[PDB]
Amino acid sequence: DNQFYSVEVGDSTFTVLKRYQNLKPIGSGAQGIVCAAYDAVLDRNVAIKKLSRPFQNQTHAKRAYRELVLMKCVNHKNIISLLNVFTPQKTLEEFQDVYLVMELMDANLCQVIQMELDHERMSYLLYQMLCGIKHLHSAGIIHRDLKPSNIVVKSDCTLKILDFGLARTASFMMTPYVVTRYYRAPEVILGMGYKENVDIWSVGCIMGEMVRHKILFPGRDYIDQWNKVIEQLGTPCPEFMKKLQPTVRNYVENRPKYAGLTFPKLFPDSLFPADSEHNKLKASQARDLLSKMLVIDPAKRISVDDALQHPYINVWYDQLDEREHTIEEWKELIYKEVMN
Ligand SMILES: CC(C)NC(=O)N[C@H]1CC[C@H](Nc2ncc3ccc(=O)n(C4CCCC4)c3n2)CC1
Repeated sequence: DNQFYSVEVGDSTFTVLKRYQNLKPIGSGAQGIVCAAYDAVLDRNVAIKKLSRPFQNQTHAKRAYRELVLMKCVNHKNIISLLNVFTPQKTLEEFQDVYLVMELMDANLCQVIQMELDHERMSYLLYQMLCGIKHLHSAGIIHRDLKPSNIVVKSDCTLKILDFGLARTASFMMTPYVVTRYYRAPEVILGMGYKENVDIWSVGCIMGEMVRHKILFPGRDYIDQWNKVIEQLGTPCPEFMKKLQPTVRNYVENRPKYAGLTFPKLFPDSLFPADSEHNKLKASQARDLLSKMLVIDPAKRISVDDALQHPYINVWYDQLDEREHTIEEWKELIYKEVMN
C-alpha cells in the first residue's frame, strides 16, 4: 500500500521510496546525512541526502531552498545532477524532511589529494574543476567556498562539484560543526568584494595541496589564516592595500611583514614527478599555473578562461531570490519546490 519505508542509519531515520534499497551511510556534512543505495527502477546506485527540517532557521532554509532550485535548473557534466527529490510527508502541515537523490560517486577530493597523482590525472581533475566553475560563472553563480570536501570523483576520474557556495547576503548556528575556511580567497578572508576569479584562488589551494599533500593555509580563524598566506606568498603590494576599506587596511598594513617565498621554494622539484622529459616539462608548467592562481591581489590573478587555455590544462580542451522570510514562509517555499 504505502510507497515508502523506513530504516535506521546511525542516529537518523531514513524514510525513503521503495525503489531505493540496501541503504548504507557514506558521510555526513552540515546540511545532513548521506547514504548510498540501489535504485531498483533505474538499476543503478544513487546517493541519498536527508535534509531534516531545513526550514528550521534562516541559514538552513536559504541553503536548502537555493540548493534545490539551482540543482534542478543547472545542467552540466561537472556539477552533481539531481536524479529525484521527495518527502515522505503527505501535507504542508506534516512536512518535515526532504530527500535529495543524486548520482553516486566513489570519493571526496580529500581522498584523492592524499594520493600520489600523475600529471595526466592532476591536469584532468583541474580541467574539469575549471569547466564546472566556468559554467557556474556563466549562470551567474560565483561559488566562493570551493573546497575538497564538496568535490567528488569517480574511479574513471570524472569530477563533479557538489554545491553552489555562499549566499550573496551572509548568519548564526547552534549545531557544533566547524566550517572549513582554508580554501577561501583573500577577498573573502578580508571582506573586500570579488569577481569571478575569486574561485581561482580556491583551485590554487587545491592544486597546491595535491603537490605538497599538506593544507596550504590552515589556522583557527581568518587571523591565523591571513598570517599563513603572507608568510608564504609574502606581504602584498601597496596598490593592493589601497583597495581595502579603511579598517581592514590598518589591520593588514600593521601585521608583521614577510618577503615571502619564490614558487620554486614553495613547490620544489622534489614534489613532482620529473624523471622523463615529459614529466620535466609538465612539472615546469604545473608550477607556472600555481604561481598564477595563488596570487593575493585578484587584479593580478589568472582568470578562469586564461587558466583553461594554459598549457598544463588545455590538452583536455574540446527567477532571482535572496530575501528574508519567517519559518512558516520558508517551510512552504521549500515544500512547493519539493512538490514541483
Ligand atoms: C571508505 C571509502 C570507500 N570511502 C569514503 O571514505 N568516502 C566516500 C564514500 C562515497 C561518497 N560518494 C558520494 N556520492 C555522491 C554524493 C552527493 C552528495 C554528497 O553530499 N555526498 C557526500 C560527500 C562525501 C560524503 C558524502 C556524496 N558522496 C564519497 C566519499
